[PDB]
Amino acid sequence: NWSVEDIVKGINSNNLESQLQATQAARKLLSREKQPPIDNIIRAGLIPKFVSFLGKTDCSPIQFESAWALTNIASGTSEQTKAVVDGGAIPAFISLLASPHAHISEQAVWALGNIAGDGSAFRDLVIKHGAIDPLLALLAVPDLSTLACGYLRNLTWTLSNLCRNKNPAPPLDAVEQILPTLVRLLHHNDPEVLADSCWAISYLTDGPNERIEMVVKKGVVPQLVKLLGATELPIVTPALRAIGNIVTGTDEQTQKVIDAGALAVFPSLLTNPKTNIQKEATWTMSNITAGRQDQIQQVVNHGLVPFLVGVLSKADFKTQKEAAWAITNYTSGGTVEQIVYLVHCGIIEPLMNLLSAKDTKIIQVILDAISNIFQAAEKLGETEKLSIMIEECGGLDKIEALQRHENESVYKASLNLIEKYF
Amino acid sequence: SGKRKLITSEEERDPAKRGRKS
Repeated sequence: NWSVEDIVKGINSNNLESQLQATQAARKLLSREKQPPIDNIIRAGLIPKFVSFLGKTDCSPIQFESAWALTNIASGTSEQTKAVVDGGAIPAFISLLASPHAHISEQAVWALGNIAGDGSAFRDLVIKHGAIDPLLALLAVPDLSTLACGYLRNLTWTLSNLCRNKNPAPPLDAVEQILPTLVRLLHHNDPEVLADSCWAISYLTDGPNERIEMVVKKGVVPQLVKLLGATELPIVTPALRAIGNIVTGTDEQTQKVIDAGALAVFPSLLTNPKTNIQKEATWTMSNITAGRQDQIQQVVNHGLVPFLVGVLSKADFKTQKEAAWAITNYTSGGTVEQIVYLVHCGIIEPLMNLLSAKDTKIIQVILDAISNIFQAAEKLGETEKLSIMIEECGGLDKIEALQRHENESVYKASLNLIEKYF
Repeated sequence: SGKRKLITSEEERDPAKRGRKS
């Protein structure tokens, strides 16, 4: 490649063709895989010149080369992205969204995605400069299938970055403006478009329940459930995240997920070979079992209690923690008959085995579940049968030893259990 | 009251930015 000093000499020549050759040389240097010299390019003072080249309508090659060079600077650290914004790039890129040249409008989409992807402040600044209307205009075609694949994938990714990040979440009016286009992308048949649309929906549903409501009222839950069954892990992962976020909301929002048939996919998700899928599927189950008794009953009817026994018995420890929460929520909210059923499915032994975990939070969760199950047994007059079960599979020794445990809540709750039922 | 919203850390999240290599 060229040296930075030679690039600087060409860019400072005031000869447009020399500037174009040098900008292309910078693009190629910034495109190399190992440590592109972003900081050297910034320190040479080239960003303002690249931003001025974005405006050269009569020289579309230098618009493209500078757009690509700035895209790659903005793909770096926050300080590097800030150098691009400080150079005036945001309005210049928004102006290029109108370019008659698809490869230039695409590169402007890409650069704005990196700028907005830096964090909430630059996301909101891109929105304030008016990026959403011209971005959405690029997708205002009757059938997305007429657009080139790579172009559509870059637009979907940039829109997903306008949905991303919190503190604050994106402006409500901006979300309302984007959502109809995002729902169209969520029904497109390209796996990368589907994955990034699913990620965008997942960001929009991670937050207060009013944000969940805005998404669920667009009718996306059935499509998310379809995507939960996809064979591509890059689609299943964000589809499950979005479903998981939705069931953190109201009981009615959770019911939409159940009504769409989500629970029928969970035998597969709760045994998926990818640890993170098992983990987030068990997290999802734990928020469903925090639901109404009729929602717990659907978990039962779908045969999922054995699957929860299974993940509590053997899984990565983070998944086992989510399983313990699922059991504590189930026993907190469930009917006596639902809790009897949980014991008949075999929960006691794997619950007791996890009391050996060197993790204070999961111990507290498990002791809470045990107390809830004892309260069910009191209503049936069967606390003795339960005490026997817990002792025979080694649980009494562990609870007895947790009396001498450091944490406050642990030794309290464990003392209580022994005093009342042992 | 038992709902638990998503918690993530920085290492589990994947980058929001993408450079163009070719």
